[PDB]
Amino acid sequence: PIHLEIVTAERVILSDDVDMISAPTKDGRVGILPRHAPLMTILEPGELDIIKNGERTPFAVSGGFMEVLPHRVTILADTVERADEIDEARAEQARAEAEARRREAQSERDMALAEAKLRKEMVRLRVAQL
Amino acid sequence: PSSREIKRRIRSVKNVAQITRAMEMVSASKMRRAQRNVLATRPYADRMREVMANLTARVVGAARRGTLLEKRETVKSVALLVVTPDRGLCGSLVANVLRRAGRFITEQRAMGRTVDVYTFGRKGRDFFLRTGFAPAGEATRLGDAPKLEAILGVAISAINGFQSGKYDELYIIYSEFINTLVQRPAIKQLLPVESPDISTTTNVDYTYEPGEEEVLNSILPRYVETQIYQAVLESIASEHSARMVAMRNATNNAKDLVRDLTLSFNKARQAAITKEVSEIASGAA
Amino acid sequence: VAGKLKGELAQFRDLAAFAQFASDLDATTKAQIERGQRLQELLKQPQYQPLPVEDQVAVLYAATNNYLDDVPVPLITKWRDDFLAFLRTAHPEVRKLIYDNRLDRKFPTPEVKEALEAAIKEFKATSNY
Amino acid sequence: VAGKLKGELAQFRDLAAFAQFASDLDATTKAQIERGQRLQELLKQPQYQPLPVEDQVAVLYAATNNYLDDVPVPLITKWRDDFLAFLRTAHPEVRKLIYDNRLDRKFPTPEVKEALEAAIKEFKATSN
Repeated sequence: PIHLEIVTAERVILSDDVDMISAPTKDGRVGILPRHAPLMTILEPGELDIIKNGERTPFAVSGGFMEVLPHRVTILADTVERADEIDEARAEQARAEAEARRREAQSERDMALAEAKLRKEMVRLRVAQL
Repeated sequence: PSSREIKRRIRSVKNVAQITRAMEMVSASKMRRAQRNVLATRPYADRMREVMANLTARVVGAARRGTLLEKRETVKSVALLVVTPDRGLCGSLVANVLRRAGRFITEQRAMGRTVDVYTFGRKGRDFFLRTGFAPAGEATRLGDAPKLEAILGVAISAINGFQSGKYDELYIIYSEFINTLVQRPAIKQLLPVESPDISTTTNVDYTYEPGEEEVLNSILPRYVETQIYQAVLESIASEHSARMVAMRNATNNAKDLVRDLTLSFNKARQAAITKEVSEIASGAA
Repeated sequence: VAGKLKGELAQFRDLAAFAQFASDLDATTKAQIERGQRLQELLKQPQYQPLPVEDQVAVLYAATNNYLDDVPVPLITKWRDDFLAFLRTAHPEVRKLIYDNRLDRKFPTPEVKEALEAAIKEFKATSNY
Repeated sequence: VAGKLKGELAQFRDLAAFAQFASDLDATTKAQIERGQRLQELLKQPQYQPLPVEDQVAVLYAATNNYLDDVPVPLITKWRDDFLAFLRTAHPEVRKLIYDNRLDRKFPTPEVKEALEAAIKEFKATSN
C-alpha cells in the first residue's frame, strides 16, 4: 500500500502500488513496506525484489539510489534490469533494440539525412549560374 | 533570360523547395520524439532534484562538504561544456551558442582564469579547432536519441579533472528550448552546490546507510551526468526546432524565388514570341 | 473499379517526392507510397500486347484490394502476366463471367465477386513470390 | 606535362561543389582542392607579360610534380615570378636545354629531369 516508482534516466519502468520491497542496500538488504520510516540509500549491483500478492519479479538493479518515505518509495536506481524475456535470454526489447532500434532509428535516418544533404549541396552549384 | 535557361532555373529551384519541404517535416518528426524523450527523462532529473535539496540541507560542515560540492576559493581553471548539432542547416542556433561560448571564454580570460572546453557534436569540435583552442575532450556522432553512456566519455573526464584539482568549476552551454520558434543558448553551473528552488520538498531527513560522505560522493557524479544528459537532450530538441524554422524559411524563400523566376520566364517567352513574329512579318514584306 | 485506382495514384503523386525517404515516414504514408509504386509498376505494359476489358477489370480488382501487397514491387508486372495466363487457362469461365456482366450498374456483384476472389486466392496460393 | 594539369583542374572544378558547402571532407579531398587552387592561381598571368614555351613548361613541371604544394596560394604568383628570375639569372642553361629538346617524344629525359628538379630545390632553399 505504498506508491512505488521505478524511474530510470531513459524512461519510467513502473509506477504502481507495491506491498513489499526487498531492496539491496549497501550494508545489508532491507524491507520496505506501506508506511516505512524515512530513508534514502545507495544501491549496489544486485537483485531487487518486488512482491505482488505473492509473486516476485526480479527487477535486478545494476545500481543507483532509493528514497523511501512513509507515503511513497521512488527508485532512483541509476541502472535497473529485468529477469523477463526468458531471464533476458529472449531479450525481446533488446532484440528490437538491436534491429527495430539502433539499425533503422538512426542508421537509416543518418544515411537518408546525409543523402538529402548531398542532393541539396550538388544542386546548388548546378544552379550556381543564376 | 533565353526563355529556356530560366526554365532550368525554375526546375532547379522547384527541386530545392521539394527537398527543403522534406527537410522541414523530417526534422519536425525528430522534433516530436526529442520532446518526447525530454518528457520521459524529466521525472528522473526532477525526482533527484529535491534529493540534492534534501541532502544539501542535511550536510552543512565545510570540511565534510568535500569532493564535488567544495566551493573552491581562488578560482584558477574552469572547464565549460558546449553541445552542438552534428550537422548544419540549423540556422542561427549554431552561431548563437558559439558566440555565447566565445563571450564566456573572453570574460573568464579577463578574470585571469584559464579556460577549457568539452564539445558535443562535430560543429563545436571543428569551430574550436579552427580557433586554435583545441578541446581536451570531444563526443561526436551522437544519435538523435543518445543514451547516458554516450555522454559518460566526457562527463567522467570532467569530474575526474574536477576532483584532481585540474578544474575548479564546471559549466555547460546548451541550446535552451523556450518554444518551437525560439532556441536561445543557456549557461548553467555544474559545480554541485545545491538545488533547493524546489524548497527541498518536505525536506524529510534520512538515515544514510552507507554514510553521509559515501552518499554525497556517489550522488554528485550522477547529478551532473543527469544535468548534462538533460542539456544535451534539450539541445537535440532545440536543434530540430531550429532546423525546422530554417527549412520553413528556406521553403518560403524558394517559393518566392519560383514566382520571381516564373515572371521572368513568362516575360522572356512573350519577348521571344514577339520577336518570333517580328522578323517573319518583316521577312514577309 | 478504377475510382480507387485514380485516388491512390493521386495520393501517391502527392507524396512522390518522398519515395526515397519512405523508410523514415508514417506507416500510412509508407503504405500509400508502396501502393502507388505497385500500381505504377502494374500500369507498365509491353508493346503489341493488348489486354481485353474483362482482363483489365480483373487486374484492377486484384490491385485495388489488398492482394498485391505481399508481391514485391519489381515483380508486379510478372505477377500480372502470370495471373493473366492463369485466368486464360485455369479459369476460362471467370473471364467470360466478368465480360458478360460488365455493363451491370452494380459492378461488384455477389457471384462474379466470389468467382474472382476464389480465382485470385487460388493463383496466389499456387504461385510464390 | 599539361595532361595532368587539365585533368586535375577539371577534377577541381568538379569538387568545387563539395568545396563550397561541405567542410568535413577527408584529407585527400582537401589536398585535391588545394592543388586545384594552386593550378588555377598559377593561371593568373598578368598583362603584357608573355612567357616562352620553356618557362611555362618548367613552371608546370614544378607545379605538377608537387614541388609547389608547400607554397600558400596568395604567394604562388610571386613564387613563380621569383622562379623565372632564378632561371633567367642563376640557370639559363636549364632553360636552353628545355627549349632545345622540347620536340622529343619523351620530354622527361633524365638529362632534362636533372638540372631542373635540382634547380627547383635550389630555388626552394633560396626563398622560404
